[PDB]
Amino acid sequence: SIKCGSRRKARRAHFQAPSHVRRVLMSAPLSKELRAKYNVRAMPVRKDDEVIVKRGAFKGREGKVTACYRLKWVIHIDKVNREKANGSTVAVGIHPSNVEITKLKLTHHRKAILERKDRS
Amino acid sequence: TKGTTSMGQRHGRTHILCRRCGRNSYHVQWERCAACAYPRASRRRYNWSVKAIKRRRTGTGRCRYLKVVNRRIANHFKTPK
Amino acid sequence: SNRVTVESKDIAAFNVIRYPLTTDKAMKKIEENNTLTFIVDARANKTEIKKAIRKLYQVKAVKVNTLIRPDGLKKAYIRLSAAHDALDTANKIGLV
Amino acid sequence: GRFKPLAVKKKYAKKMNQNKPVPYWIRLRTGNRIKWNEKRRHWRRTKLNY
Amino acid sequence: SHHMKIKDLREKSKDDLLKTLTEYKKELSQLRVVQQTGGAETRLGRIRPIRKSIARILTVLNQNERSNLKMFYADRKLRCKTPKVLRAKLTHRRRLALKENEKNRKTSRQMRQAHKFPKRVYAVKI
RNA sequence: AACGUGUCGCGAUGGAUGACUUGGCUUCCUAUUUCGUUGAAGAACGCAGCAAAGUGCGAUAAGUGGUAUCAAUUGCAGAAUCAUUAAUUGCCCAAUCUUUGAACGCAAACGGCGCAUGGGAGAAGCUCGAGCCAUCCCCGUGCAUGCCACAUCUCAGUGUCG
RNA sequence: ACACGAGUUGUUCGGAAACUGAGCACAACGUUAUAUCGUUUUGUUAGGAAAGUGAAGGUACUGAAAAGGGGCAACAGAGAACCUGGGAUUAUAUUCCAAAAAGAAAUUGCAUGUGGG
RNA sequence: AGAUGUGGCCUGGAGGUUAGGACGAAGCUUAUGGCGUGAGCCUAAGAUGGACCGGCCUCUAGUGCAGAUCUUGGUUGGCGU
RNA sequence: AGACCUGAGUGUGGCAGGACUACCCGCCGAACUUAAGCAUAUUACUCAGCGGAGGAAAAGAAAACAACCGUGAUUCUCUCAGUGAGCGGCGAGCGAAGAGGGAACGAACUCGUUGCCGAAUCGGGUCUUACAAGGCCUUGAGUUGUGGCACAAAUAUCUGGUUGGUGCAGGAGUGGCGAAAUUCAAGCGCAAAGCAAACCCGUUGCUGAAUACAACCCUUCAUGUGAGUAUUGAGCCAAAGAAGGUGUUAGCCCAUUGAGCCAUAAACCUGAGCGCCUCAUGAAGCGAGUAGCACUGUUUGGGAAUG
Repeated sequence: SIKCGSRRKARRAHFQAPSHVRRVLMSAPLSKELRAKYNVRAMPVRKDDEVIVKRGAFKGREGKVTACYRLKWVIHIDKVNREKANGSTVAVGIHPSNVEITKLKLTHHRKAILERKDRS
Repeated sequence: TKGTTSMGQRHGRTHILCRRCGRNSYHVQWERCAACAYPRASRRRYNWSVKAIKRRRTGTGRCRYLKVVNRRIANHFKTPK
Repeated sequence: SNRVTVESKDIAAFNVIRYPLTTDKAMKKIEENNTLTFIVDARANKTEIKKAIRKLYQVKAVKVNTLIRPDGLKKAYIRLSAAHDALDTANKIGLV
Repeated sequence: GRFKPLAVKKKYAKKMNQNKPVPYWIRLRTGNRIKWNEKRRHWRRTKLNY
Repeated sequence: SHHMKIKDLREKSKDDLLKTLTEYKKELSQLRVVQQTGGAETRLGRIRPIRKSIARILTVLNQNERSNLKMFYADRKLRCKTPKVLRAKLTHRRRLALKENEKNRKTSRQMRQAHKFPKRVYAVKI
C-alpha cells in the first residue's frame, strides 16, 4: 500500500490492501518504557495487547484490546464502550495510530519480529 | 390487416438455442447458429461490426485455461528440485 | 490407461443417494406404502438406486420411481420390501 | 406444453432458483450495496424463450 | 468429525487411506441428512472439516499414484509409451519447438572454420 | 365579498452547484512476455452452516497441496487452542479440474446409441451361507478425416520382368 | 400480487432405442485467389479398391454368396405388450395400491426344472 | 452587415507572488447595501453550509447562452377536466 | 515361383483442425467524396471479404548505386522534396530515387552445379549413468545420390570446447522475504489570541470594545459549542521534506522513505566461470517454359511501357 506519487494508485493500493498488509498498516506506537527495552519505534497490534488511547474523546482510557477488526480499519478495546438505545454496551472501535501499546502479548513469531526490528 | 391482427398469426419459432454460442440464434429449418455460425469449425466474426467482435473476445469468459498458463509462462515453468 | 487418479469403489453409493426428504408426503409414504424418498444423483439409473440402497442401508428395494423436480434435483420413491420395515430404517436415520 | 428437452428443462430449473429474494442478513455485510435483487423476474413480463 | 492432519496421511499405506476415506464420507453423508432436519448447529457447522479432510485424503492418494507412475516410467525403452497425462506439459509451441541441441547442429565445415577462426577478446586501449 | 394577482417569513415538490474520487483517456518504459488434440477461446450447469446476483472454484467445488507471513475471518453461527504439524493473507513448484466447443466412435430441440478392451456390482441359476455368476445395469481406455514416418506385416494390377 | 413451505412417480401412456417422405448435407470428388461453392434418391456417393459379413466344407483355416459409403428429417404418416376399481391426495395418476398386492392380464431377455426330440 | 481597440469584465487549470480559513472555505439564499457608462466587483445577513480558498503578473484552453421543430432530467397550465 | 515399379488395408509414433488478429505478410477490393456537372482521374493500390504468422513481421548478403578523387547486405530517421524530377480531361490533383548527417551492426552462411571422393549418410535397435553430433549391429531408407573436401575473406588433401553427451561446484545479476530517525506544554463561547509597521532590538515589553451571540422590544430563568493534522510556546530527525493513512492543514501518531540482510528447480551472466570420463577439432563448371518478346489487363512518379 506503499505511498506513491500518484495518490490514485496510493489510495487504491491502500484500501484494496489485503489482510496482512492491513496488519502492518494499522500499527500502534508502543510506550517509551517498551521502546527502551525492545528498541523499536512501533509494532502492529495483536489481539490481547494491553493498550492506552491517546487520540480522543476516549483519551486516557486503558484496556486490553478484545479483537483487531481489520476490515473496518479499527481496534476494539476493553473499557472502551457505549450503550445502545436499549441499554446493552457495544464496543466502540478506535483506530490504532491513535492508541499506545503499554503491554504487548508475546509469542514466538512475534518475538522473531522484535529481534528483527532492532535498531541497535 | 398487416396488423395487430396478423401479429397474432405468428406461431412457432424460427430460432432455438445453440450449443456453442449459447444464444437463441440457432436456425431450425436449416441448421445454423446465426451468431456463432455453428456448425462451422471457424466461428463467425466480421470487421464491419467491432462492437460485436468484442463480445466474443478471449477476455469475456472465465479464461480458465489462460489464468494457468499465463502464470506458468510468467514463472518460467518452475518445478520442485 | 491415461486416467490414473484413483477410484474408490466403496464410494459409488454415497454419490448416488443423497439426503432423504422430510416433506409431508414423503412421511406419508413411510407409514402407508412402506417407501422412502431420497434426493438422488440426477444422473442415476433405477438399477443403481436399487444397488446403492442395498449397500448403504442393507435393505432390498422392490420398486423405484424416479422423478425430476422442477428444481433439477432427481427425487426417487424407493419401495423397500415387505420383509423390511421402512419405518425402521427411517428412524435408523432421522427422522420425524 | 408437456414436451421439453431435458437440456431446456434445466435452464428453467436454474432460472426458478435465481428468483429468490436477497437474504436479509446479506444487507448487513460491512460496506454493502445490494438491497433488493435487481435480476428478479415474473413470467408475465420479459419472457425467457428457452 | 474434526479433521485428519496432513502429516499423518502421507505416512499411511494406500489401503489405509481408502479404508479411512470412506468412513469420512459416511460421516459426511450422515451430516447431509442433518441439513434436512435441523438441530445442533454445533453439529451442522462440522461439514467443512469433513469435506476438506476428504479433499485432503484424495490429495495424497493422487500425488502418490501420480508419483509412482513417473517412477514407473524411467528406462528409455519404457519411455515414449508413457501416458500423455504424465508427460510434462509445456505451451503447445515450446513442446514442438527445436530443442537447444537440434537448433545448434552445425555442419562439419562450420565447425572447422569456427575452430580455425575463433572469436577473440582484445583491447585497443594502449 | 369570492376567485385571481403581488411582496415577505417559513414549508414541500425537484435534485442543480460545490466540495469529495479505488474510474476514464493518453503518453512513456521494463521482460528467460504469446493460446490449442497433453482438448484452447466461447458456451452450460453446479459448489458455501446460512448464498439470488457478482467474485472464486469444479464431485477434492467459496477450495486441496507447498513455501513465505505471524493471530485472524467477521452480518451470524461454528472452530484445534499458540509454538506453527489447524488462524489469516499473499505467492507457487504438487494436485483436482462436471457438461460441452476445432470436437474427433455415431448422432442430436435425444443428459440417446454404439463396436473392441479391461474392471466393478449381481438377492436368478449352479456350487458349500461363502464362491462363482446368464440377461439387465454401471465405469475407465481406444476408435473423425487427411497427412508423414514406420512394420522389416497382409495384399492388388492382360504395368515391367524370371 | 407478495411472502413461506410443497407438488410432476410408468416393463405397456408420448418420444428415443428402430421406419421411410418432401427434403437436408457429412464423407468422396470437383471447383474457387479462398470453401463459408456445387454434386450428393430417376436405384442412391466417389475414375470408384469404402462389403471385416461367412453358404458348403476342413476344425477358427478355407471362401460361395451379397453392386451402389455414414447419418439425419414425422410428439398428427408407419410402428406400439394394460385394463378398470379405490377411502390413493391440500396439489400427480391407464404413473400410486404389496400378500387376499382392490386385483385381473399382456409382452421382451436370460435361466433352471419336469415332457418330447 | 462589417473592421479594430481596451491597464476590460467573467471561467477551469499551469508557472510566480501575497494573503485568508473550524473565531467557519467553496457552494447556496436574500425589500444587504456600496462602487463602475457596462460586462461585472465588493461589503453586510443567513435562526445556510462543513473544508477548503482570494488578490496581482504571466502562461493556457473542452473559457461566457435565451431561441437550432437544439440534447438530457425535472416540472407545469389544460384539469379533478 | 520371387523381385521391381505403381497403388491399397492394418498396427506403432506423431502432427495440421479452432482461438487471437493492434501491428505484420499474401490475395481480393469498393463507393460516398473532390473535379463546383461527370465518364479517365481522385478518394485508393484505403474501408468491407478471404487466407497466415510472429514477439515483431517483411527485407537481406548486390544480376545494387553512380558517371565520382567513386560508393558497398537489409531495415530505420533527418534531409533529398510537396520537387525548375515526373505522372495528370497536363484540370482537380498526384509524386518518388541515388548522394549527404545519423540509429544499428563481432554479420554473415549452405545447398545445387563443377572437380575429387563414393554410403564415410539417415532412421531403428542395443550398449556405455546417455532416445551421445559415441561404439556395436541392422536389404530397413538410400546409388533415380545421402555425405565428405575446395572455390577469390581462396590459393593442397593424411592445442583448443561448458553450443557434442554424461555427473558433480561456485560467485553473480533477476524473483521473493525482511530491514531507521525525532514530541511534549497551556482547556475551552471569549488570550489554545494579538501588537510593538524591512532587519536588529525581540531569550524583551505591553494587553482584552466578546459585560458575549441566541430574531417586534425590554426583563427574568433555561440551554448550547464533537475530534486538535489549528494557534502559541518549547524541542528534536534529516544520506530520510515522499506526495499515502488518521475524527481539522502531520518531516516527528502510522505506513513509507535507504545502506544492507536471509532464502534460491532449471535457464541467464562471469579466464567462451571451474574440475572429471568419453567426442570432435588448427582442369571444369556456377541454377530454363527461366529472362525475354508480342497481345491483353493491372499497378506505379516511371515517360515508345516500373513491377
